[PDB]
Amino acid sequence: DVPAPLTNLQFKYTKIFINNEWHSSVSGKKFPVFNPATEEKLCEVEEGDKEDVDKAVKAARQAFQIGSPWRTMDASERGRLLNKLADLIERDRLLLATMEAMNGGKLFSNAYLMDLGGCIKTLRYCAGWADKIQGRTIPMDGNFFTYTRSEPVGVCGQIIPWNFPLLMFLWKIGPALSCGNTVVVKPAEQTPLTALHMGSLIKEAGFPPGVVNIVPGYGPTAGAAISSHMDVDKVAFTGSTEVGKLIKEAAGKSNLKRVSLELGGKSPCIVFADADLDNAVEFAHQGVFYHQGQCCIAASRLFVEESIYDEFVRRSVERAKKYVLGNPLTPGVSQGPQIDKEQYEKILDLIESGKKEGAKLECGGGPWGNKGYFIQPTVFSDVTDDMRIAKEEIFGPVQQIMKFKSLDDVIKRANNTFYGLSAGIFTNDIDKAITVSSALQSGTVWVNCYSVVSAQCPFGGFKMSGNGRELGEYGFHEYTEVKTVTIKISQKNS
Amino acid sequence: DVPAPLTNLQFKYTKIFINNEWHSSVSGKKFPVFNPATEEKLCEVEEGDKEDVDKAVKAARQAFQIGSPWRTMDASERGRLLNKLADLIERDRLLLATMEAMNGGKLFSNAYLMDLGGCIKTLRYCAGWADKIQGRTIPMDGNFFTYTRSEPVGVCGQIIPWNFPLLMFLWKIGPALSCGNTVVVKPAEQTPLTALHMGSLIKEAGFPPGVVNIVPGYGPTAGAAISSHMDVDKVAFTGSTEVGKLIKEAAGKSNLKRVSLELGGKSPCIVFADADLDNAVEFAHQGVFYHQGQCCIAASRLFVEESIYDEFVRRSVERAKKYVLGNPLTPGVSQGPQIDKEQYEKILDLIESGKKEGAKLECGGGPWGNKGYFIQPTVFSDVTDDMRIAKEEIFGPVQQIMKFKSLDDVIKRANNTFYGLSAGIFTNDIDKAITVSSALQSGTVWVNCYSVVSAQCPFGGFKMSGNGRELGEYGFHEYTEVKTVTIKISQKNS
Amino acid sequence: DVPAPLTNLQFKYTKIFINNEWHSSVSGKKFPVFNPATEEKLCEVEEGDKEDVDKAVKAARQAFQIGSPWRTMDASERGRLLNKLADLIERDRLLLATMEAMNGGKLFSNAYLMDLGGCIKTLRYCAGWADKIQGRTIPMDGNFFTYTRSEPVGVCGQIIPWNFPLLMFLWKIGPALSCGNTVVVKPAEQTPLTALHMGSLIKEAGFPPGVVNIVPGYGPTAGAAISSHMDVDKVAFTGSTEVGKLIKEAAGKSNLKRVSLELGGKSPCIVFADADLDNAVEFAHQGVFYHQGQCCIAASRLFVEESIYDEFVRRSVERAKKYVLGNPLTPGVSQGPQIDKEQYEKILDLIESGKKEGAKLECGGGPWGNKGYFIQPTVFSDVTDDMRIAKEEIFGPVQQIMKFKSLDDVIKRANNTFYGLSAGIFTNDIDKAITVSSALQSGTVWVNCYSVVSAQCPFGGFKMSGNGRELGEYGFHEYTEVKTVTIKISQKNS
Amino acid sequence: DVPAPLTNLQFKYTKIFINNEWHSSVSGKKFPVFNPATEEKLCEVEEGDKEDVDKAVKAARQAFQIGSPWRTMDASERGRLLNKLADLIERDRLLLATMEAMNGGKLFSNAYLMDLGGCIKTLRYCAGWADKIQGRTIPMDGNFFTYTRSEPVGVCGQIIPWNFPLLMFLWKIGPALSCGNTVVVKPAEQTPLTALHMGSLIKEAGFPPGVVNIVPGYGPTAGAAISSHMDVDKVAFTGSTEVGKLIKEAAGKSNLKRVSLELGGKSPCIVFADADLDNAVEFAHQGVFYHQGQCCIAASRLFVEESIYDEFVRRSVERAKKYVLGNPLTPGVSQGPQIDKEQYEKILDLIESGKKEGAKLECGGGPWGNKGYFIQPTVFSDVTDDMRIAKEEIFGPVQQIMKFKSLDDVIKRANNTFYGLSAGIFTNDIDKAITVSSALQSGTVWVNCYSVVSAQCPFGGFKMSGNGRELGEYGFHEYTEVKTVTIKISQKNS
Ligand SMILES: NC(=O)C1CC=CN([C@@H]2O[C@H](COP(=O)(O)OP(=O)(O)OC[C@H]3O[C@@H](n4cnc5c(N)ncnc54)[C@H](O)[C@@H]3O)[C@@H](O)[C@H]2O)C1
Ligand SMILES: [Mg+2]
Ligand SMILES: [Mg+2]
Ligand SMILES: [Mg+2]
Ligand SMILES: [Mg+2]
Repeated sequence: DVPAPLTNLQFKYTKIFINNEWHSSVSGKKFPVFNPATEEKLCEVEEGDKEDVDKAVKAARQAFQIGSPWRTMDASERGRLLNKLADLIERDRLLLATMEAMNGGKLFSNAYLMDLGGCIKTLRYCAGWADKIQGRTIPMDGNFFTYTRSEPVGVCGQIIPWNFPLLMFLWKIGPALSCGNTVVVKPAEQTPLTALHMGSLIKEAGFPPGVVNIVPGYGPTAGAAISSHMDVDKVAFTGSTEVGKLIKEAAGKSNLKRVSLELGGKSPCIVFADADLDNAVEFAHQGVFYHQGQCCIAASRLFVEESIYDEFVRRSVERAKKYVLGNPLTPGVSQGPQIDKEQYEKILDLIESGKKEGAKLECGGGPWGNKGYFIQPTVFSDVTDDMRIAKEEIFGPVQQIMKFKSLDDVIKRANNTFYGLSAGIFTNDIDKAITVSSALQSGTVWVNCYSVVSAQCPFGGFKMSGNGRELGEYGFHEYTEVKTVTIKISQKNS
Repeated sequence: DVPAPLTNLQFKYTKIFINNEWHSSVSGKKFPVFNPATEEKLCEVEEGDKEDVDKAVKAARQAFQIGSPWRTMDASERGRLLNKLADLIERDRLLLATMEAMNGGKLFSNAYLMDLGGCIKTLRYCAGWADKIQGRTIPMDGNFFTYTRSEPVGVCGQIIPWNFPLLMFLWKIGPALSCGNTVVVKPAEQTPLTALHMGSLIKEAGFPPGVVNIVPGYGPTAGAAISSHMDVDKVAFTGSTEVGKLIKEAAGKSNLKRVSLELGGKSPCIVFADADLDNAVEFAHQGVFYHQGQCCIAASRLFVEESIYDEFVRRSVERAKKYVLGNPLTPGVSQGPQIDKEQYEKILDLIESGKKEGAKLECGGGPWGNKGYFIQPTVFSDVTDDMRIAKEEIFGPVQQIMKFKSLDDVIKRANNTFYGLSAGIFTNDIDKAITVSSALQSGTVWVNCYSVVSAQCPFGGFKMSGNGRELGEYGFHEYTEVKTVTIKISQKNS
Repeated sequence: DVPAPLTNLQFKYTKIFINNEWHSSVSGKKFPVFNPATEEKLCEVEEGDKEDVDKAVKAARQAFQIGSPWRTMDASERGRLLNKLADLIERDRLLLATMEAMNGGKLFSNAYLMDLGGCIKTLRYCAGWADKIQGRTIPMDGNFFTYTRSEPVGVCGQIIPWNFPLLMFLWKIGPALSCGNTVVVKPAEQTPLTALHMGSLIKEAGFPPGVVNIVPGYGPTAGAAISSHMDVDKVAFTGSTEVGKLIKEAAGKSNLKRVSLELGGKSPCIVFADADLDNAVEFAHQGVFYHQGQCCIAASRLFVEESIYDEFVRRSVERAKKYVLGNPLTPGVSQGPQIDKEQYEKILDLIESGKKEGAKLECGGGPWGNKGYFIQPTVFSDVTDDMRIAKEEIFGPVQQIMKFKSLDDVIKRANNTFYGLSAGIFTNDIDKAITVSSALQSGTVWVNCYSVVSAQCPFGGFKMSGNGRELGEYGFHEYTEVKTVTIKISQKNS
Repeated sequence: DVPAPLTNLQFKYTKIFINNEWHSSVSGKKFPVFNPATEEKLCEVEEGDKEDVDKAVKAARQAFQIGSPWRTMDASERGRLLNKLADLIERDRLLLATMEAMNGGKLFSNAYLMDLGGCIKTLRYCAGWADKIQGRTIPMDGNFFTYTRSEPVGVCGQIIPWNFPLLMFLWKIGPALSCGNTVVVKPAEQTPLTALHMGSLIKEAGFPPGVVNIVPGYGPTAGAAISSHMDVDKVAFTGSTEVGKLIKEAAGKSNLKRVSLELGGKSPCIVFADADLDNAVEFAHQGVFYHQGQCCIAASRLFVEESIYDEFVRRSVERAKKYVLGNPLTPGVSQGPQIDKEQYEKILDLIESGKKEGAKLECGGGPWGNKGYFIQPTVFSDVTDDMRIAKEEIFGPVQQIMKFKSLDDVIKRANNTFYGLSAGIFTNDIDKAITVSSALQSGTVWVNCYSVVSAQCPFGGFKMSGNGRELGEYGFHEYTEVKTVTIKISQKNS
């Protein structure tokens, strides 16, 4: 069941979280946080900047010192702590989901069922890895005993976006902590509030001070202080390709910190004429429209084989007209607002470009309401590869439908992008399913489905969609630093 | 046995290698290659620059296309080809070792036994991995069949230094090819010649054209074209920390290419009073003086416990006086020249700083001879942490000896550097061996030995000594890109 | 803190557990269960035999059918269930520990702290593996896509002993269930009661009917019905070497079921003259005397280097005189009874053989009290290799101390047994620690400690001490059956 | 190209091979070895029995001692030796293929291309694993450093059949030697000769004496001495299910040696109405008729969906009539003899049972020729589940074709056997491919192909088709024994 959301939320956690204590910003500045459905201020939060980040990094470094409680505790106890944290998220699920919906413009039933469910599941999966991260014993040449230690990397700076604020917060801290790292988290300026609530739960669960620090504030201030910091070992970032470039450059200029990036996409969804059409229409539809289009994996180039194209367009348009826009806390609302004015204007501008460049506007194409950042769900057909709406990540409720005839051509077109996050293929042909998935330059390839993301699966981009993977076995190994130890012995035996 | 070296070598491979053919530079320019022991010109080599790199990257890209011979080939056949390459190195061992000694200022016996032995071993280890790089099947939530592919990354730019030219060439191409990548290699301008001879063996072994391309030339021209190229998927670099910063920055500013770096060090070697002194003196001595000090892992901060410090200094000084400097092809010579004038002047300047800053000059401390870049083997004692010779990588035959009293202090001092490549510990105490090795922020930690490097071990730096690991199981996972494929099914079963 | 135990326990779960329901035996027979400290009857339990086992195996088979709730549920949900079961064990910890102490003759504080703690920890570790058991994707020759599935093996018969009844019950069901198997458990006739209580918790936690079935009763009846059953896929057994032989033969004669055995030992503990003696005395002492000697790993051959032998004997004898025998529920009692009359007589007979064969009786050597199976802690010195007490597993509070002079000789003597479960080495010498541990033919080798067993470590025997490993990563892989699936495709790419 | 076979082979290796020397049998007895196509004696070979096995096991044990050349050798050197062995097989390919064809009744082109090709590939794959078999470092609870060693198991007895004599020899020794074991091999009495030639190549390649020992002779004499030996650590066996039962029983009764078995099959091949029929007919046909039906994986229950059954039968019968029987060295012959009289009579008897039990004889059904054990290729249709030819492994050129209507029923029928080695599915449906392959209780499941076996894949049976897997990563883990070493330390850090 989905309970009724709370209303009249009273805010409590508005400060910078360092060493399990709440701090005012060093400057004393605060910044306002808004509800994108109503444009009203929810509260004000302490504005972290470089001086706040430096305090947080000193805390994280101290907590990582050899002999500290976090370095010496059993790996199994790191697991127990993560599970305790998941129990507290379950206890606080209704508050968190309400908060996430209010601050994120996110449909409440989705926040409650999907986001919060994924948050719990992600932590449970992470908890289970803690005492199963292992090194090796290695049959090296000569009279030596050699082993490796899978150590934590150290102090990990973690910068996250506004589209799945709580889920992304846990995607970052879960694996990092499971592996024994300490962290400095920088939530999006738009969406700090669930992250700050999580500070109280981290303390309550019993994590040692300085293992998680949380610095709300802006990007080129707090975020950039993290990327350039000379005592941050690793930075992990989810957001725009443009900012990912700045982060990698900053890492280079400063201390060569390790870098992982998940960056967004222009993911192709390929529907062959032999596909189950009912299934493909719905998955491709949800695949681009989910959370008002504000998903890195959005199926924002829908390639449909010529013989089924007109029918696929007709059904896709029909499907896009079935939404009720409004406050995402209101029962019956099936589409909320975009996050803020910047994203709103970016989308409208891209919609305008589609009209100007000759795409066929099938429905929507304009704003809705007299408050909040609402945009009518929009479908364009007869989209061609050179159009802005075919090239640029829109991050709004805007679907592009394109035709193809040749298998070789559609693979080429699908791969002809600097992005590489995900892709979908719809076919009943075994050979196409395997060979087309092998040929697509995308990190995750769905076959006869879309948007299926689990904690057990590694997730991340090819090309400019990202560096590294998150979650799964592979993700974890990347919050470790490998040390080889080679001991001379009188005589080795096999 | 070590055969007599060749003399009066006739050079043959002096051109840019692309698509298994030999090309003049686009500009027509050539650059001279010298013998550092004699200062005489060995030959001229085509000067590759940006336009040559662009041809090479186009060739590597074409060779990496889906359906190409290199992509479709059995993994086991990639392994066979690598072993065939090692057989050809075996056949050409005397030529390659002679050429390496002449061009690199490297003691011929060492080039023949160690460098070329390591080249062969590295390739044999790589060849064995080719058909053992596997993905996973994953028991993800819901009715899906999910698996991963460990795909090659793609086109890999590989930039290498002058100290172990051939060995570094094969450390790069071996793992990359084992995993199915295609490569563009940029040898150091000082030492292109053994790499160019390898082009002929790569063609002879039967690698498809475009799988290995080799562009000799300079750093800020050919190297920088690779690091900034918009169609190179990954850059791997071994060299100076200064250039590694440029490489990472260039990767960020361009196409977000994956980056691995191995960058040199200021490696501490810690000798406790309970150590076997005979063993420790020799390992520490070789650990800093090997190849005229031109090793990334040089034991360039030797920390010796107070009660044994004077005796260790005395023994280390005695040991450093047993060298015959000269041409490294000449029987009886046990120390060759530094690679070139830049390095020579850098070393002399650091020696001068030691004298100025109050270190105790125990022996050497000046140049030798009237041709070639020779420096007397030099030992400083009473070295303190703030001295230039205690902080900066010297890369010359210059040993620093420092005293300590406290275990906690020597760990702190050992770790108090931006570097983290390697370290050594000498002790008879089991507890110190394990706990001190855990506490040291170094990628490889040797216990009662030093300089022990084998293809089976991962190798690389903590902190600003590097990103990523090379060789071993962990290294090979670095030349792959993980794809997750998730297929909808009617019902899953365990 | 250790709470006071319960007294006046009222028994509830006395029946055969099949399909989450409680059954009377098919014959109607019951068997008595006793307290070994008092010889009083605790209760009667339904006596399972072949006809009961057949019902249980049919239940387990049905629960394992393709499409069943247990085969289709998410692997992550198997994990959640195991953790829920651990939560219930925590809730019921005082009852279970009291029961275990009363039925097992086991010191209550140990039952509460060690056994029950290990039970919880084992389940938490198992839970975390459930959705991390993965297969492979394999770069096979030719145009094929090949993967493997790590399936459960199926119906697993699990026969367990009386010395750690609850812990062994969870060692068996934890990994089996984590991997997706169904099970038929046969607790020791001496000690069914905690296992039956666990049936109620299994039901309460929500495991589907037939996933765990529990058949109390005797060995050659219920146990042998399991080992010979034509529809049991795998049998796992912990107990005597003699019975392990019967189980493996039965598996051969019947349906070739998979077999794993942990079988007991005659584990050597080697103390070199360079060891920390205080540490070695206590670990070797606890290593043989723990739980009245009733541990598979008992350090029942203590080899002490000649120069420290007399002192080690003196201190070991002194240590063995510090026990208070009695009811293991009574505060202050530090040694409980042996499990039953058979074991009691076996021990006394072996003690008698040590006296007859010329070992030096240092202390104990006889029974104590006028009810319950109590034996004075006994130390023999001047033990030689041919003596019964040096060869045969005693499984009582009887320590054998033996001298050695030569390193080569002591390794030979240590290895000169058909057993191979565990061993200990006490030394301050790094080289001995590594090389002696490599040379000993034992499954687990402790260095400067003994009896250290964790869920993260694989555990089992060399030679006649066992087949396979339990727990750790390696243990789990053995509750799986590997299926290779190879699909023809038009063209493979790397 | 296939060269002409040799004729008039002169035999040289006819003795028992122990410690790299050739021994007469202890008894002095010899046994004759025949050509099954001509019934003529090729040569006589020393008849090994229990006393010969005992000499061989003593040699293998000595070679496995700590400090021996085989135990102390670098793992990478074991790999080099294996590759050298494969080089010698390459050199001796024509001799070995000719000898295999003559002794084994095997088509010469197949022996030269397939058997010998597979022999070489297997060894090359094995050689690559040698220095990549690794243990773990484990983050166990408490202040300990814990690691594991993946040790060899020890002395491995290896008993092999007559159908793929050389290939099975190398399937056994390759993985065992790669992992560092020593072996005692017992070739089938029908086919010792290629194995004895391998002894000469093992010595030539440079394997230390006692690492491979080879004892020709009979089963209940030499084989049973191995299975019951008190100093063989592991037995690996390929052959009849009946003998595998004896082997497992003997292991239980003696020393609890580890056991792996591959035992033959009654493998179902399921053709759905939506399959590519041309493809399915040929794969199913080869899948049962290959090597005169003498393959463990024979597709000996062909289930064809009702609507296509008559056409499939017609096409299968047409296909079975295209053979020329005769001497397998003769160009143009496409079917050779069965191995010996026992097999010949067993096949004829099963053919007779098919006729008696009402199966429809479509073609063949009787003997051919006046010398050698030839049977006409035989096809039965309208075969039902209860018939002897539907249940028992025939191991002759006899194809059974059965109809089905329901998916659920054909899975149930396919699984309704004690066997479980392999299966095939032919369909164009993605869902059926994945779900039906998940549901089939078979070790290898082929989709749209059959008989595809590669060194990179694990291979073995479910149920009474086997215990354990051979080859692939999983197989190699089967020739190791895991040791856990746990060292006390002052304080652990992550
Ligand atoms: N590929 C496959 O799986 C198959 C291959 C061959 C037949 N397969 C099946 O088995 C049947 C009989 O063939 P046989 O020839 O009798 O096999 P055996 O199993 O006897 O012979 C196999 C090996 O075991 C040795 N041996 C025999 N008796 C022994 C004993 N008591 N202790 C120890 N060892 C004994 C024997 O010397 C030979 O070395 C065939 O019709 C096939 O159905 C399947
Ligand atoms: Mg921005
Ligand atoms: Mg430079
Ligand atoms: Mg018994
Ligand atoms: Mg037989």
